[PDB]
Amino acid sequence: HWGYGKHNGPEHWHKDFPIAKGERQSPVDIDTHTAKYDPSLKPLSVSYDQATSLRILNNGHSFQVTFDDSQDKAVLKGGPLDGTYRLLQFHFHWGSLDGQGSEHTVDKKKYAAELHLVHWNTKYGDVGKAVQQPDGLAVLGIFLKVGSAKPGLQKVVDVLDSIKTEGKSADFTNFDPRGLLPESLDYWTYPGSLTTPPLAECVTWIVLKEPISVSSEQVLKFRKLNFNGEGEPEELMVDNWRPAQPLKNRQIKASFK
Ligand SMILES: CC(=O)OC[C@H]1O[C@@H](S(=O)(=O)NCCCCCOS(N)(=O)=O)[C@H](OC(C)=O)[C@H](OC(C)=O)[C@@H]1OC(C)=O
Ligand SMILES: [Zn+2]
Repeated sequence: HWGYGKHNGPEHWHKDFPIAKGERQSPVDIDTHTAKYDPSLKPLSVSYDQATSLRILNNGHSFQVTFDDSQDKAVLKGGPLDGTYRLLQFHFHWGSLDGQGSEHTVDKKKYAAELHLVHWNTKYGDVGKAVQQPDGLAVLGIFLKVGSAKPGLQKVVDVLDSIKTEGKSADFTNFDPRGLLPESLDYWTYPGSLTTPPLAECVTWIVLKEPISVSSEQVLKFRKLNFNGEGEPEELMVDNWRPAQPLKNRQIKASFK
């Protein structure tokens, strides 16, 4: 089915997922001069001290680290959110070249990659129910630029050789997602959607202003993954990003001045 190639990529998705042309699709371009400071936004509360990572997995469209979300162990609160959102997984989107790869853009600037920390609203009980709700998910988005290495990313990078192809996974315990966060929690926020099918319009996006820097050797290691399963022709998992979607009847709010 859907993918990121010429014949099954983002321009094709609306045929199977008509919400792709909906009113609150993600990602978007963040026009920094049009985003309005909202002094009523609360500071984000990122509570990751008890996070329990489980597995790392190549799912054919990205690579993800999954966590135990059967208790309130790693939760996102505050900011624009009401209630408690549990961390389910994080994954990345990246490019074939350093000048592209992010899904959100900032004043039309593309970053080399973008990290998504995916959380779901505990009042809906499970993630399958949350994805059917307008406020079911909160995704924390962090941009990646190429420069110095990010030490907290290295333990991820070092196991990617063991999940090269679609359907491979590995034990990934005791990983601390706090090592992937930039210093500042200043953020932009809007109502949006999943950026992969089914593109459900269930996401409060929280996109951090400050990117993290990763090294060229770290991102090169992303680009060695494969979309295909083993035994199928090899096609490099690169450019697994959806481009910016029309903003339509939405305002992006900034938590900073
Ligand atoms: C390919 C497709 O159409 O859906 C792919 C999977 O989607 C995930 S999802 O709707 O929960 N998406 C996974 C989490 C999205 C995180 C947000 O991503 S981003 N890039 O916007 O941070 C769904 O899982 C849930 C809980 O709804 C699907 O449903 C099931 C029953 O597993 C679906 O799996 C299948 C076989 O359809
Ligand atoms: Zn994503």
